[PDB]
Order: sequence, then structure tokens, then C-alpha cells
Amino acid sequence: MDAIKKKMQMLKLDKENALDRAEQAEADKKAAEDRSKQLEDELVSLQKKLKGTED
Amino acid sequence: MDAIKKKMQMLKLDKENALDRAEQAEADKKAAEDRSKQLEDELVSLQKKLKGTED
Amino acid sequence: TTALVCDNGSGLVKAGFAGDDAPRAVFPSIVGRPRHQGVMVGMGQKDSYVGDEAQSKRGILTLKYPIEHGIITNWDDMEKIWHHTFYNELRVAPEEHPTLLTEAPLNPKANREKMTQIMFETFNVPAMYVAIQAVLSLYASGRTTGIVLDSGDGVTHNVPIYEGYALPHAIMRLDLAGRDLTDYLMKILTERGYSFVTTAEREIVRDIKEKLCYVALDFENEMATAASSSSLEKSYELPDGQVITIGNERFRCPETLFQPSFIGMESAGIHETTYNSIMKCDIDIRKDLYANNVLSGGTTMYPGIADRMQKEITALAPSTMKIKIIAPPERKYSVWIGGSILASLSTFQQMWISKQEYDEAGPSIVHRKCF
Amino acid sequence: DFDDIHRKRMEKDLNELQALIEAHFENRKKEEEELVSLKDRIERRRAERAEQQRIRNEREKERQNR
Ligand SMILES: Nc1ncnc2c1ncn2[C@@H]1O[C@H](COP(=O)(O)OP(=O)(O)O)[C@@H](O)[C@H]1O
Ligand SMILES: [Mg+2]
Repeated sequence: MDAIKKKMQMLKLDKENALDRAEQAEADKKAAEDRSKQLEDELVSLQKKLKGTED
Repeated sequence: MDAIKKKMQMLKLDKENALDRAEQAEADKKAAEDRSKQLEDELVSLQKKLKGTED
Repeated sequence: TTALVCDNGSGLVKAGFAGDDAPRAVFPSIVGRPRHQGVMVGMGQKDSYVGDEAQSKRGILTLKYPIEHGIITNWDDMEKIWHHTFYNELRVAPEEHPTLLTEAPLNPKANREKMTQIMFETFNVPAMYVAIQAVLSLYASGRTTGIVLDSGDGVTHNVPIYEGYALPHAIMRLDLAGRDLTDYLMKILTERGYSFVTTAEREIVRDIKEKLCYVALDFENEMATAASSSSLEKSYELPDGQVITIGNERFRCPETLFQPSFIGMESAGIHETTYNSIMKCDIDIRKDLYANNVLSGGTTMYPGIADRMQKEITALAPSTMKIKIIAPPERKYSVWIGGSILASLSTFQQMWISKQEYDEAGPSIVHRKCF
Repeated sequence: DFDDIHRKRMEKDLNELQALIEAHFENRKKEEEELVSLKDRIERRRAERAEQQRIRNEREKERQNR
């Protein structure tokens, strides 16, 4: 009819916005966790270098 | 009718799924970010003690 | 006073006062002289019916569009259309209102100069300004970056913009548009027996195209499905009865957009000229253009085009970039809404081409600083 | 920029839906029930006209039959 189509369009705009936000948040999590794990690896290498210096 | 109900329910389900997924991702992002901050703070002190050891 | 935001277009003239949401009067731009003899005396028969009046008497007229591909080929008819638009559809004399026409990119200069000369001499407006049809469609989306594909009815052009700085070397204008799709649909309907020839029946084929055709997500699978089942055959009732059944002509008519080899055009589809237009841009603004691809114009209203185009570009583009296609529901009037917004701005109020300036430099003022 | 999208979108996102629902409800209420009731009324009047026509036709055929 008439109002039904507009209501469907609203329900679809919510769909697109929610899905896009979810995808963007997932990409953010991937990037942040990669950052953290690379920092942890750098910390490990520093520990090993400290061990060599102690030797 | 029949089509309106199923389509509307499926679209609302899609919106809710995307929202909850985004919230989970953002929570993990915040936790990883704070842990990364902890890693930075500990790494600086590790570098300082390494520098003293080298001196 | 208020400004008149006219938008000539090619196929539908959209006009209205600046500051509203939708154009006040939208009507086809056709001028049709009668072709038969006429025997009733005193019937009050005019010599040319323009606008929406000639879509009701089209049975005994020979409709002819005054704008072929963006450019204007018949200046007297265009003047008649403008006169009708001002006096009968809006009923505001042009002596007291600025006007904001719109023009496709890469159009001949003489067209624009003649347009401004007409507006200043015949209608005698206070001040008029000509704007590129894609920047307005970018205004209406509320963005400030993005590459807009404005597939009108006359000409499809693809203007990339970043941070408000247009890139003049990356505009890809292609002359396939809604009219060629109408002609191709009228040409493939003959494969079932329905022959439309008269210039009046082109309107019927246009209505068929608007109401039935859709863009297929995957072309070969649809061609295979329509050739086995019969779940696609949708029927339509002509203006006199004798319903017709459209089979796989439904998604073959608008497929011409993505494969212009169907109508013999050499160039690549609208899915690949956008990627080429992006790749001509600098290497650092390609991500933003990828993420803010904007659709506009009437012909981009086919059901299922915002998914086919996204699939195609995602196939072409690098796998890391995110491809997003902005397809607002108010696509058809996007250019005019943007025009209203631009005319309503205070910062823009001193960019009009004032009449005294035209009197001092002639019609060639439009190419000068007042663009 | 991009701050008028809220003030031009969110408005009609709810007001338009509610207003169109109101329009549909009032139009259906005004139209369907009244039309069915009026058609039933006209049908009853039509049946009465049919009875009157039958009576008049029969009496005239009775008299005129010679
Ligand atoms: N709902 C629709 N579905 C498919 N095609 C459409 C639809 N509406 C308009 N069109 C096509 O778009 C054309 C109108 O385009 P428009 O944007 O008015 O051109 P212009 O840029 O000259 O104003 C029509 O000729 C028609 O072929
Ligand atoms: Mg246009």
C-alpha cells in the first residue's frame, strides 16, 4: 500500500546502519588486538635482550 | 496478512543481531586497548631497568 | 525575495521555490504539434501542447523532446517550455525572482551561453546562476566528499569530489541513459510480437520500463532461470486492453547499463566507469571515494541496482577497501533538493550573475569567475 | 554539515509513519464498513423494486391478455 512501504524503508535504514556499525566495530577490534599482540611481542623481545645483557 | 509479519520480524532480528555484535566487538576493543596501555606502561619500565643494567 | 530553482533535465522538468523539500511542479518536457487535419470548428484547438497537457492528448500529437543529450537542439521549443514552466505551473513572473538552472558536465559552451542570454533577454530575470548537476546531488546527501553517479535520462556523468575540491580531470561522461534504455526495450519487445513505432507509443514503452524492469543481481543465472521456469513473466495492460507478458525482457533492458555493447556502444558499463573515475584520482583519497559512492538521477531507481553495482565494484576494487553505495529513497529529486539547499545558503548569495554584470561583459560572463 | 541529516530524517522517521498509519486507519474505517452497509441497503431497495416490477408486470399481463 502506502504507509507499509515507508515503514519497511525505515526498518531497512535501521538494518543498514546497524550492520555497518557492527562491521566497523569488528574491524576496530581486529586492529586493536593486533596492535596489542605486536606490543606484547616487542615486550618479549625486550625481556630476552635484558636477559642477554644480564648474562 | 502473512508477508508483512515475517519480513518485519526478520528485519528487526537483523538489526538486533548487528547491534549486539557491535556491542561485543566494542567491549573487546576497550578491554584490548586497556591491556595494551598496561603493556606500554610496563615496557617503559622494562626499558629503564635495561638501561640501568647496561650502564 | 525567494529564488526559483529550475532544473531543465531531459525528460522531466522539475521546478520549485528555494527552501522546500520537493519540486512544486514536475512534468514531462515534450512539445507536440497536432498532426491530423481537424474538422470541428471553434473547438479551441491550440498549435502546440506542452508539458503534461501533451501527455493526455498524445493520441493525435507528435511529441518531440527539445533536449537530446544534455545539450539543447531546438531553442524555440525550449523557450516555450520555460515560458510554460514560469507562467502556468508556478504562476510567478520571472521579473522578480532569481533563477538557478542546472547543466550537465562537459557540455558545449554555446548551449550555456544561449541559455543565459535567453534568461536575461526574453524572461528578463534579475540574476541567474548555472550549476553542475552532480555537485547539487552531493549537497542533498549532506556529504562533502564522495563520487556521484548521476544517471539521468539524457546523459550519465560521474563527478568525483573530495573535501569540496572537485577533480576536473576525473569526470567521465557517458551518453547512455534512460532514453537509450527505452529505445532498446522497444526494440527487444518485438521478439514477442508487440510492435511500438509511433512517438506516442514510446511513452507506453517507457511506462512498461518503469513499472516492470529490474536489474538482475547475476545476469547468467537469471537468463538460465527465465528460460526454464515461468516465475518471472509479469503481465501489463496496455491503454486499451490486450495485456502483454514480459518474459526475460524484464532484466535485459536495464542490463544495458552494465554492458553497453548491447546497443552497440563501445564503452564500459556504469560499474567500470566509476572504478576508472576513481583510479584517475590521487592515491590518498581513493579510500574515501570508495566508501562514499553516491547514486542519483532517475535511472538509478531500478529495483536491485544498489546491490549489483556494489558487487561489481567489490569485484574490481582491492579486497581491503570497504565499498558502500549511498542510495537515498529520494533519488529522483536529489539534484533539485540539492539545488534548493544551495540556493538557500547565505554564503552563496553573492555568487549570482547580476544583470548589470551581464550588460557589461555579454553572455560570455558565464565562463568567467561567476561560473 | 551532516548535522541536518538528523533534523530532516529522524522527524519523518516517526512522524510520517504514525501519520500514514492514522490516515490508513481513518480511511479504512470511513470507507469499507460504510460501503458494505450502503451496498446492502441498495440491494434491499433493489429487491423491493424487483417485487414491485413483478407485481405490476403480472397485473398488467392479467388485464391486457385478450
Ligand atoms: N521508478 C523508476 N524506475 C525506473 N526508471 C525510472 C523511474 N523513474 C524514472 N525512470 C527513468 O528516469 C527518467 C527520468 O530521469 P530524470 O532524473 O527525470 O532525468 P533528468 O536528469 O533529465 O531529470 C525517465 O525517463 C525514466 O526512463
Ligand atoms: Mg538530472
